Amino acid sequence: FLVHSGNNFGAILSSTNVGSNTY
Amino acid sequence: FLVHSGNNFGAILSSTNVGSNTY
Amino acid sequence: FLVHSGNNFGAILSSTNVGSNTY
Amino acid sequence: FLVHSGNNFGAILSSTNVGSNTY
Amino acid sequence: FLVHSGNNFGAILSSTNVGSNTY
Amino acid sequence: FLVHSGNNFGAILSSTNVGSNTY
Amino acid sequence: FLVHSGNNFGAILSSTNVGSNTY
Amino acid sequence: FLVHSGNNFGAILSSTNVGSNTY
Amino acid sequence: FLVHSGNNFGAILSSTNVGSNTY
Amino acid sequence: FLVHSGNNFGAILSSTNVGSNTY
Amino acid sequence: FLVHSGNNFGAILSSTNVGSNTY
Amino acid sequence: FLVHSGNNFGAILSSTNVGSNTY
Amino acid sequence: FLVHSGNNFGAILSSTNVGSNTY
Amino acid sequence: FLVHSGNNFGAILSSTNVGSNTY
Amino acid sequence: FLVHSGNNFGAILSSTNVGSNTY
Amino acid sequence: FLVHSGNNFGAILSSTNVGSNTY
Amino acid sequence: FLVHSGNNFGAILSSTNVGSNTY
Amino acid sequence: FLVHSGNNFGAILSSTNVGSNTY
Repeated sequence: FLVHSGNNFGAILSSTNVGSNTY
Repeated sequence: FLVHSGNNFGAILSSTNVGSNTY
Repeated sequence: FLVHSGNNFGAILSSTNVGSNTY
Repeated sequence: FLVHSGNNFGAILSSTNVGSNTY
Repeated sequence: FLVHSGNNFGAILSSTNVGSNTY
Repeated sequence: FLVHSGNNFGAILSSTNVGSNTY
Repeated sequence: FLVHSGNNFGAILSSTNVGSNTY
Repeated sequence: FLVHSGNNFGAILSSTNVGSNTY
Repeated sequence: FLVHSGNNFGAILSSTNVGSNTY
Repeated sequence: FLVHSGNNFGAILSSTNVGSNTY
Repeated sequence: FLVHSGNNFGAILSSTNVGSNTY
Repeated sequence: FLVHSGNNFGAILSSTNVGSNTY
Repeated sequence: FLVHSGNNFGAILSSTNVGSNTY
Repeated sequence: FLVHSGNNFGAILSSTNVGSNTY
Repeated sequence: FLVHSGNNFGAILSSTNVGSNTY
Repeated sequence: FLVHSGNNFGAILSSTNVGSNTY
Repeated sequence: FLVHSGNNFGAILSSTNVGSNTY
Repeated sequence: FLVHSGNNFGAILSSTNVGSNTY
């Protein structure tokens, strides 16, 4: 698994998920 | 598992999760 | 498991979790 | 398990958790 | 288990936990 | 278990815990 | 400006205003 | 500016205003 | 500016204003 | 500026204002 | 500036103002 | 500036102002 | 002999065996 | 012989065996 | 012989055996 | 012989055996 | 013979055997 | 013979056997 984020100026986000029964 | 974040100026976040029965 | 965060200027965060029955 | 945080200027945090029955 | 934090200027924190029945 | 903190200038903290029945 | 990201709402009943509102 | 990230609300009943509001 | 990150609210009843509010 | 990070609220009843408020 | 990090509130009833407030 | 870190409040009833307040 | 009379079940999720069983 | 009369169950989650059982 | 009369159960989570059982 | 009459259970979590049991 | 009449249980967590039991 | 009448239990946590038991 990998996530990464280069230089920005403003709002950013990552709600990435995995798995079952998240409900 | 890996996460990482380069230079920024402003709001950023990562709610990445994994696993079951999160409900 | 790994997390890491390079130079920034402002708000950042990581609510990354794993496991079951989080409810 | 590992966590780490390079030079910053401002607010940062990590609420990373693992385990079950967090409720 | 490991945690670590390099030079900063301002607010930082780590509420990382593990274990069950946290309630 | 390990925790550690390099040179800083300002507020930092670690509420890292482990174990059950924390309630 | 606002964000409403990443929510998981497992169950809701008889409720008002559970989401991002402004102005 | 605000964020509403990462919430898990397992159950809610008979409630008002459970999310990000402004101005 | 504010953040509402990482919350887990297991159960809530008959309540007002459980989330990030401003101005 | 404020943060509301990492909370776990297991159960709440008949309550007002359980989250980050400002101005 | 303030932080509201890491709280675990197991149970709450009939209460006011349990979280980070300012100005 | 203030912090509200690491609290565990097992049970609370009929209460006011249990968290970080300022100005 | 048994009876299962008069029930009102407002909401149910992810459940087993909510009704009259025997032998 | 048994009875299961008059119940009102407002909300239920992730549960086993909420009703009249015998032998 | 038993009775299970008149119950009001406002909310229930993650529970076993909340009702009339015998033999 | 037993009775389970008149109960009001406002909220319950993570519990076993909250009702009338016999033999 | 027994009775379980008139109870009001406002909140309960993580509990066993809160009701009328026999033989 | 026994009675369990009139109880008001405002809050209970992590408990065993709070009600009328016999034989």
